[PDB]
Amino acid sequence: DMNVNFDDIGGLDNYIDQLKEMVALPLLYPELYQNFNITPPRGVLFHGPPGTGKTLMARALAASCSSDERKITFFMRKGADILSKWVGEAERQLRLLFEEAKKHQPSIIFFDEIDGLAPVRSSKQEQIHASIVSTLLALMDGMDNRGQVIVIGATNRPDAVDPALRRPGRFDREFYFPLPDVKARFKILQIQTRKWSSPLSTNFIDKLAFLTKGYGGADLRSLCTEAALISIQRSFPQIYRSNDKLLVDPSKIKVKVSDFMLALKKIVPSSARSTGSSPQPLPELIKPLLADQLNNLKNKLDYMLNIKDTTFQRNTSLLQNFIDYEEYSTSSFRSYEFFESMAESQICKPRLLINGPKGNGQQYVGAAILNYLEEFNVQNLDLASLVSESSRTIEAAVVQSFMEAKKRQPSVVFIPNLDIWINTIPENVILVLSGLFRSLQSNEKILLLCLAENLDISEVKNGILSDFAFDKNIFQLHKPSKENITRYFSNLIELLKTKPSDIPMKKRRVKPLPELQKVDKELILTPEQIKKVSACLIEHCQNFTVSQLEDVHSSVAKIIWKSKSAWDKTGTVDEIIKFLS
Amino acid sequence: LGVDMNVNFDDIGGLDNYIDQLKEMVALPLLYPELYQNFNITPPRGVLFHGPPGTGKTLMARALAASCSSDERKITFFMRKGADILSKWVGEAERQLRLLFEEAKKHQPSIIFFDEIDGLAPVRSSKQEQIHASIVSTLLALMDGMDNRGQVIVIGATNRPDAVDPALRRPGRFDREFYFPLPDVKARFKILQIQTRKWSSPLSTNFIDKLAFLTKGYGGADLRSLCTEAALISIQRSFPQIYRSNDKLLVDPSKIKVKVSDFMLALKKIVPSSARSTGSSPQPLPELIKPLLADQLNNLKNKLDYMLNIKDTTFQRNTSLLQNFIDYEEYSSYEFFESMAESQICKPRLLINGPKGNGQQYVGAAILNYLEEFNVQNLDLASLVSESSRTIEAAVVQSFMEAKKRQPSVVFIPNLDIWINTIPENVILVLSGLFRSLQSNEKILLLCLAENLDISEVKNGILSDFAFDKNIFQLHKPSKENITRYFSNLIELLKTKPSDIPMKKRRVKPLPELQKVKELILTPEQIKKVSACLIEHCQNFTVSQLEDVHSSVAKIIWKSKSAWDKTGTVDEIIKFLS
Amino acid sequence: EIADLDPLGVDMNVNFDDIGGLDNYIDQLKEMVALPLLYPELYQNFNITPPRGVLFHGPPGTGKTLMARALAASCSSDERKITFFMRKGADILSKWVGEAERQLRLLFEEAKKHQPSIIFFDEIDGLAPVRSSKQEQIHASIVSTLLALMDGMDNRGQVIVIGATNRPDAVDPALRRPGRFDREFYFPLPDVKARFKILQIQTRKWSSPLSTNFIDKLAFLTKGYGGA
Amino acid sequence: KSTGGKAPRKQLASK
Ligand SMILES: Nc1ncnc2c1ncn2[C@@H]1O[C@H](COP(=O)(O)OP(=O)(O)OP(O)(O)=S)[C@@H](O)[C@H]1O
Ligand SMILES: Nc1ncnc2c1ncn2[C@@H]1O[C@H](COP(=O)(O)OP(=O)(O)OP(O)(O)=S)[C@@H](O)[C@H]1O
Ligand SMILES: Nc1ncnc2c1ncn2[C@@H]1O[C@H](COP(=O)(O)OP(=O)(O)O)[C@@H](O)[C@H]1O
Ligand SMILES: [Mg+2]
Ligand SMILES: [Mg+2]
Repeated sequence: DMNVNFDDIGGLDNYIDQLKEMVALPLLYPELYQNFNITPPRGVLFHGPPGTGKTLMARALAASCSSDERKITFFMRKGADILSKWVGEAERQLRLLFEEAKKHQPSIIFFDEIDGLAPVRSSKQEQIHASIVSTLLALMDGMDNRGQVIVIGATNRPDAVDPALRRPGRFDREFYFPLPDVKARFKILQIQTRKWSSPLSTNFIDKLAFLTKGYGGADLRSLCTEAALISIQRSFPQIYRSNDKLLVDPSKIKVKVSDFMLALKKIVPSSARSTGSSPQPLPELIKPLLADQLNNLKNKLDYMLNIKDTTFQRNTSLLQNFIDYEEYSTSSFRSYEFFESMAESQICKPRLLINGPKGNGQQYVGAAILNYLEEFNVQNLDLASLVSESSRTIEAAVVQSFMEAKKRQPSVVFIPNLDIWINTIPENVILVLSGLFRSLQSNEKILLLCLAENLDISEVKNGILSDFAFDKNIFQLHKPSKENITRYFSNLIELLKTKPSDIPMKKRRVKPLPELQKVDKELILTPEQIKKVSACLIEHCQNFTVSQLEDVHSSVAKIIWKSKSAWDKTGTVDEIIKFLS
Repeated sequence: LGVDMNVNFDDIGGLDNYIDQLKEMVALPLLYPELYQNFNITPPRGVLFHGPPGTGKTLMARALAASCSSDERKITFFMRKGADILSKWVGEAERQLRLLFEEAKKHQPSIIFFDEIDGLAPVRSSKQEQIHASIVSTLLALMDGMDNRGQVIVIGATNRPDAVDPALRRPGRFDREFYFPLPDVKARFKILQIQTRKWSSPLSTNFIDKLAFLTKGYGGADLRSLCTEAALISIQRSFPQIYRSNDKLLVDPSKIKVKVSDFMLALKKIVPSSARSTGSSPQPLPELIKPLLADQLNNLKNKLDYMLNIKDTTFQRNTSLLQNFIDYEEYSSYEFFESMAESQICKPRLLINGPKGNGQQYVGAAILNYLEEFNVQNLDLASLVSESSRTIEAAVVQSFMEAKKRQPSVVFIPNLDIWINTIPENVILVLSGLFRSLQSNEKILLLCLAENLDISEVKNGILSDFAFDKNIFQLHKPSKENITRYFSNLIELLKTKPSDIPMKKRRVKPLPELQKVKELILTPEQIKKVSACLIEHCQNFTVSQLEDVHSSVAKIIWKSKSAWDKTGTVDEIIKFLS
Repeated sequence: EIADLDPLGVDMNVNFDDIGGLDNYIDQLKEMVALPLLYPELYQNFNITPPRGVLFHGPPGTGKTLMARALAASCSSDERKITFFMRKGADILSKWVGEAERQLRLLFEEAKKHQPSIIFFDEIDGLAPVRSSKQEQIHASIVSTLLALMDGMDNRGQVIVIGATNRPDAVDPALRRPGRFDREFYFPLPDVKARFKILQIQTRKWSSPLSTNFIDKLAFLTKGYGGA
Repeated sequence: KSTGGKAPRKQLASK
């Protein structure tokens, strides 16, 4: 309970506007919204997983009640503090709360934890809750058509509220409150970080966004809390063993990145579900190896899926369009059908087969492409998510995946490891999917994206993937070139010429602690050795794919890190030149 | 006689990070609230202890309850369970919860400990009575309306985390979740050393090293029971006249010393809680075959050291972060050293391949015992076709799914030659494609053991799609030094007189009735006549044939153990090995 | 008294004058509920009993629930209401064996008690699936209780039973019988004329409603749409 | 799953 409003709720801006236009603006401007006879809802249910922001949205709506009286009166009740030991005061108090809601006309009643007030009536149910449901239903049916009282109710278990209140004329419009996605977690982490004395760069907030698949806003708040506490611990470890208050300056405590990496393992994943593929941009180490090929792929996907001018039609919220952009100004039906049928005619049948050698970074390229298509809907058809056995056969699971891709356009149907998918998934399932793609209009944005290792091009011209349109849409991943391999190993050689007075490590605390108040050497490494080891690294990894380049990199990084503390890196260069033989 | 109530924090072994975190959250918000205001954060007021039975949860709550009642400022401990909350009247359970929280706010520096909290606060269900969902709702409300200064701490131990309601386990209500694991070898050493601390004749350090090496799978309760039954076996053999006497005979307690044989006898008569209904933990190399394999196994422990960075990273095992911050200074935007440190792990695979036999069950158990921090995932058919109707693929994919979320992990396939014939083609394709969907820096060891596998069809073949390229071990047969050191414990059994055996010797001299209140005939040319042909018989033998020969000769030597003339034992051995 | 026994409180702002494109089923529904209440002298002359059961089946958002609610608010007048019970096959306690039979018997007791009644089952194949199916969770005793509790031949009274479903295949073929569900009505995705009629219904209470030509264009551009 | 319940809360209600 604080003075909390919006601009604190990240990743749910669209829902607030949808709720404001559904709830707040029809209650506020009936001169506008009664012109079209659209009735405001009697009951609106916020449901979702725990920690997803559902009490925040009602608290922010009640700070939107922080306005002048007789407008948007807000009542804040729970699934408790209504129910009592007596037999009447619960139902009498509910009738009275609704009568005071009618008394101030435009009014909202919010029931946080509505499963506490309205559980399922059965024969293990109490009488007093069953009568609370029996009066709340009759009060909701008593509320008039000219809707001026709106009852919002929140639950984290929606099929544990009583079924009666979900019937028409009751709590019938729902808002699902999911766990946040990556940009939503980025905004939430920014929101938690905002008012710190020493700031946090936006790249680290993006990395912490990509590390927390499964984290609600409560989880990200407590992750920041434990990061602050780990930083206070490492900055002043003497305030912990004191039993008396020490004079500590709170300005020298800065929450670093190592504190966040310790708070990541100090925080329980809370149904993270880190399974299968994750859309994630190409990692910084292999980014020299697959940057230009991924750029060619991104340009080919822009031409194919028309992403250069839509980016979901320059819309993710319609409200920001209607204030910044001036519109173009019934003879407009023929014009709008013409320019819409020409805008949808850009998309024919999207199909991309990304072929490559064995172990040429396809698991990185596919994840970076699915990070590039964030505004799409990904339906992964890999083997581990089809044989996950949800009490259905895999034909049914393929068919339902295609249905969900077809419902939520623009979407991708992402098949990684295509040459393994061909031999593993049965032939009639591949023919079912081929029929599902033949029964598709040529104006539907369902990209069929397939990544293969060493797939024989005969199988897509006259084999089982021939009835998939992979005619001119084969991208070949090349093995990376000499410039890419050179820039790949330049970071390794930069790690080599790095002095042991610059490599962070943990030696013993040989100095005493400050015991607070109670209230000049060169790395011996010649440039000819650097040039020779660069030439040997380039000459060894000739026509290497990305995986066998990563192997050479891992081995040489092991060698370099073994002689980490040496000041004369000659037995390092001798080990490295000897290894590449 | 009974269990303690003044246990201090030094009687708890193996959980030092959690002791430091509990001390932090009971002391630091009381003294320095400005640090919780400088950063805009609220100190955590809720902990959930969870772990296997007998691992330290009620012990740490007891130690904290004793620490609450010693110092110059007094923290009030409030102990509850489901019995003294649940009432048979309408609205009386929730009233008792509210009286607890109000009384703890009144005595404001306060701990509230709910033990077996899944029984007090189960997952809310409409197929249960309304009192349990009502108690969960009242608890959620009372936790959401606490003091908001770190004054009332709420600690709960559930033994099973899944049973508790997910609304209570979200940050805001129970912020921290302390996982009390089964102790590893340093923790088991420290626990056993705590148990054998007030003993008059002490235990050594090398023996507790051996004793913590052999007790994998034990909780702290199982190790305390190991010292208890070891001590009672010592009392039993030191003074067995106690057990047939209905009145108190005088004994001398200083004449009782717990022997190594008594501990080794107590190890046989004790099943830990983790194995009391299940299969026991993977054991190390058994003591007889350590000559035949250990040096070869040591080569494996080097090859698995330069491919996983074992000893370099795991030097801090559930240790206190606070003592690491006190003991080691930081150097103090430049986290590409994280990227090169992650770059040392490329995709770690190991195929330990050898002849038919050759102790590969022992080697696999030894390696899985050596990697106790890793999460092993067993893809042998004893577990894949175990829970039936589930399907091998839903088991194999699930097994890979727990191998890529709880990293470091080991995907363990023993009998790989049998596995790639008795496992459906799709599982290998689903597993091979699941492995090549991983990033290269991701610590999932693919450990595979095979007897007489075709190395030409692992470059090609079904295992072509795994990177068994230059990380393929070779378990060659034991060598003559190792076979000779192996059989040189069998010659020691030949050199025992029948008066040297600790076997069942009769009592002629009866019980001391307490105060109430020759030469072995073994020629040294026979003692190498045995050994030269014993080594000559075991030519290019594997580990299994060697221990079969050892078993036969040990039967022959053991049946003539009552005799001092061992010539008729020698010629039977020479006749057998021929 | 403690069960799901509440009447769904209907609004009189839903009638057949707000339904588009389904006039045959409305005319067949007048002789089922409204005319036996209004003209009981004529049904007694042939000693006939009207069909007490009908299965609404069709794709989602085509107006099966709307047809039932308008049926309730059609002959609820002349101080003679139609008590509307609406249940669903997606309830958590619907597959609760032991409890679900008690709830169904109590629902049919309370529907017999408020004599002109309508029971509407929103997803009847969730409640009465095919007993010869291949999922393990199937309660045959629930379906036999639903079979014997509804009876258009045994004179319970003026209780109309309505079931709604997407396709009548998934419903038990024991429930598609002259005693239980006499009639089945297919509620289709509306065609161009019925989409014009629905879009004329959805805009007739505006300030400046759409023109006829504008509505015709909207009906054409909404191919594949239901009324919802 | 079908199991039954406690005879309902007495509601003493005198104090
Ligand atoms: N989108 C968000 N942005 C910022 N903070 C968030 C967000 N979502 C959650 N939080 C934080 O998480 C806390 C808990 O959020 P709540 O809204 O109380 O969760 P909840 O939906 O009520 O979950 P239950 O069902 O009550 S357990 C809030 O007080 C915020 O501090
Ligand atoms: N880490 C430990 N260090 C020392 N003694 C331990 C340790 N863990 C357990 N013990 C001993 O085992 C006894 C029982 O352990 P408890 O902690 O009471 O069991 P528990 O952890 O509460 O688990 P459950 O779920 O109640 S069976 C303690 O009283 C100690 O004597
Ligand atoms: N055929 C129709 N004619 C008029 N309105 C319709 C029609 N179909 C749907 N609607 C509108 O859509 C709303 C919801 O449709 P609904 O009856 O719930 O579909 P279903 O019965 O398939 O669940 C109705 O309240 C009604 O206003
Ligand atoms: Mg809430
Ligand atoms: Mg306990």
